[PDB]
Amino acid sequence: APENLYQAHLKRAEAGVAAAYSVEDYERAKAADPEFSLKYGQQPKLPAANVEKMVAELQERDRKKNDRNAHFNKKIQRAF
Amino acid sequence: DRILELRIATPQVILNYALFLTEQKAFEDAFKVYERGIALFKYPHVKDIWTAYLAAFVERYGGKKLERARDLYEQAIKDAPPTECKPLYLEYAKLEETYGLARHAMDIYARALAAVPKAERKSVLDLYVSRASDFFGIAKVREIYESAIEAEPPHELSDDDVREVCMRYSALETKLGEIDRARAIYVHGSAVSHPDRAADFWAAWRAFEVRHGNEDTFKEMMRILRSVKVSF
Amino acid sequence: DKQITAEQLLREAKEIQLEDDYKAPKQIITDPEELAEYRLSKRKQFEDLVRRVGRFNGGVWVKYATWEEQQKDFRRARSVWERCLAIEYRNVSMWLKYAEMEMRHRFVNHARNVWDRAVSLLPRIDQLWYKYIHMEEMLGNVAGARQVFERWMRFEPDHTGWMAYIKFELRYNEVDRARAIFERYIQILPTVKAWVRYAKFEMQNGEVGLARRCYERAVDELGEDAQTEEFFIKFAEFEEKAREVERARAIYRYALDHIPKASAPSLYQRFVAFEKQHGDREGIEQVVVSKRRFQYEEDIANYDTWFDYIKLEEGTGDIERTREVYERAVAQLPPSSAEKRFWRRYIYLWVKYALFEELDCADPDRTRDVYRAVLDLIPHRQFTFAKIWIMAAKFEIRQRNVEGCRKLLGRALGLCPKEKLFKAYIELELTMGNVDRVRKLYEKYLEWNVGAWVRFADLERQLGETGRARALYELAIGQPLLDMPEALWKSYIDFEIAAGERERVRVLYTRLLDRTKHVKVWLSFARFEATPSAPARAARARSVYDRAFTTLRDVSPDSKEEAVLLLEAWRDFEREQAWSSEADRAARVSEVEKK
Repeated sequence: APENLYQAHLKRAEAGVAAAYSVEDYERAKAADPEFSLKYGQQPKLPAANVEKMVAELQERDRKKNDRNAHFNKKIQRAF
Repeated sequence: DRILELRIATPQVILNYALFLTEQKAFEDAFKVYERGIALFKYPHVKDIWTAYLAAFVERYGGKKLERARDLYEQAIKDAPPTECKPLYLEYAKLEETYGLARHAMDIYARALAAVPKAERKSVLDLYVSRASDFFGIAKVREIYESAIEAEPPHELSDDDVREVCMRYSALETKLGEIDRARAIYVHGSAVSHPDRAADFWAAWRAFEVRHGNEDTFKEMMRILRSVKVSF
Repeated sequence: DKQITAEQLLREAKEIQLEDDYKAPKQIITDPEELAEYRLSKRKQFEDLVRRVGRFNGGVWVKYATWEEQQKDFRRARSVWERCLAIEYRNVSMWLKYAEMEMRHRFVNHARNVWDRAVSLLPRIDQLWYKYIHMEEMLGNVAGARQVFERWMRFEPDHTGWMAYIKFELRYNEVDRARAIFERYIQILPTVKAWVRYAKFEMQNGEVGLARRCYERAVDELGEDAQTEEFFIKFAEFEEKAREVERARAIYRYALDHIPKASAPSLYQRFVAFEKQHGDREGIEQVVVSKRRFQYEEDIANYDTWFDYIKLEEGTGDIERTREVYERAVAQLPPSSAEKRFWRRYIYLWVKYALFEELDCADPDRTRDVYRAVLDLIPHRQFTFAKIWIMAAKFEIRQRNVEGCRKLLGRALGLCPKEKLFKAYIELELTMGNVDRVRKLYEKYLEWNVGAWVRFADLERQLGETGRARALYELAIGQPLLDMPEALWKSYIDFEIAAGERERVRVLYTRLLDRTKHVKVWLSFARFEATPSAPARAARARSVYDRAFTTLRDVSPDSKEEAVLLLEAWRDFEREQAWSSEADRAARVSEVEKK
């Protein structure tokens, strides 16, 4: 369900902000950067670790995760 | 109220505060604090303060505040899980029988069996039937029986339970002298009863037909039990 | 010994394992130029499959592109994803797999570009926007995540989109930004959900005058269509956890005023839940009782809830209220004049109002009024409630209106001839000691009855008119209408035995034996002869038993159980005889037995 996997997307959002970033991290990145506009496109100054964070984060997700006639009926006893 | 302010409380101090104002006969604040505590926790820790509050109202306002009594009961019902609607439904039936009217107590028990688990619906149905005997008699108890026969799930009662329901129904119908309705009830219980474990059911039916049945119905006995022995 | 059912053979066929294919042998493969040509082979395989099946059935470009990603060839895999999307760009699954390939290999500007395109082309798939925002905040790029949230808000998402934006700005403890989003949110989707969520945000936030501000602003801005249940439920709960309960009472009322009372059940039960704690005892009692009254007022627009309201008012002390409630319950005449249950219920409810005016109201004039209303609304020529007459008579008797009770009794009599009414009236006539009117009433009940003659004889005996009572019993025996009464027979026998007359009882016994040959009657005659010289009594009892067995023999050749019971009783009494000799008891028992 989009509501089910939506609260699971918020699971992932709040979990990953609790897991990969901190408030002084964020606020000193900002303190270096006055524009938090019209700067769209230009990549922002952030630590090179951040990248693998995302990658590792999603890769984390990863480790959580006759012949054809058997499947057919196995749909029907399922249903019938 | 400082303990209740910070939510460091349990059923214990709720009950304690409430009784302490009960003995200073401050029943009104006891009631408001019961209101505080009931929402202050969820069950099964709200069962005990609910028992105390239910009793504290029953004791003091019987016959004068029946409407708010049933207010209390109804909200206690809709917060309580299926696991303990039994004692609360019993309290509600008891008061609205003693001070109230038998008809809405009848519908009380109807609600209870509609609401309690199958495995104890047996002991709740015994109560419903006996109270209906006291207050409405023959046709009403018969309708209780058939209400306990025609209930498709999730109203489901157990085959051994429905077995002895059918047993009681025939034992009372043969009592009143309308034997063939009890014949019908036994045919009903046949489609539920695998014979091999329930020898008492078929024993009652057979020795029953020996006194009220004929050899045509006896061959239909060895035809029905035949079919069921084939069926399972 | 075992036979051939199907299924087992089918299982055997399954065991025969078909030709599921054996895995290709894992020959060791060198990495250089043996790799490259395996890659040529598998890429030509993919290009062949893709020119065949690629366009018409999806699935294939994902395999091709994940393989090229396994080869760590991302120029090639990006071209495979671009050829998927050149076929069908409206598939969100493909945009997701493309951008995720790009993300999981730290190609983050490439991923941003895929997201920009996916989110430009399908701006109505929320999930694209979510995953773009998520990718940006996983890189700790919250300015970029926020700019994606701004673009998304431009495409006007649902409540969940604006709520996710607000939660985003909260996650970085930016409550000024989240507040500006709430401003925009409640403007864009102007809703009760928008406003109550705004106010929940504020009451979490630290601001309670602002949460009040946002409810107030919801009713002014929202204006119309802020009239609804959950808006007022939320107003109530807010001002409740603000401990402004007078504010909350104003809220609950102004609601019930404005809300269509069709919508009122939940709001009103929750208001009851408010008064649960904060109200006063008789205050909340007033509230619930009033609401019950209108409940019944609409439900009659039902005798059991009627009696229940009677009980509620009577227990609440409100006397005039209970009077008016009984009045309204009697205002509902039975529309179906045939159902004895409903008319009986109506009579019991009016009798309940009667006992309320009688015991609780202390008004005997109002009691006479209620009972006379009951007497006039009950169509006696069809409806026969002796109970109403009896209770009215008791009321008139306690008040000592003797002639009044007599009038009401004669009224029920000349209206609906009733054995129970007549018997109670005669009881009450004996309770005054007016024996002559009692005789006249017994007579008028007889002319309209074994017990009428029986009660008249018993009265004459309780007056000592044993001769007059004996003549009355003789007349009772002489009429052809009460032919086979054994109960009046029992009464006459009892009067003859209590009157010292064994001989009158004997004449009665001869008449009773001549009349009906019952074996129990024969036993009773001989038993009367038995119970208190004693040897003469035993001898007379024996003569009776012998004549009885002889008669039941010559009259009842099949009725063996009758004479069998007779002989059983005979042997029992023969063993029970106070005999001066036990050998005589043995011989007499043997004589009774051998027969």
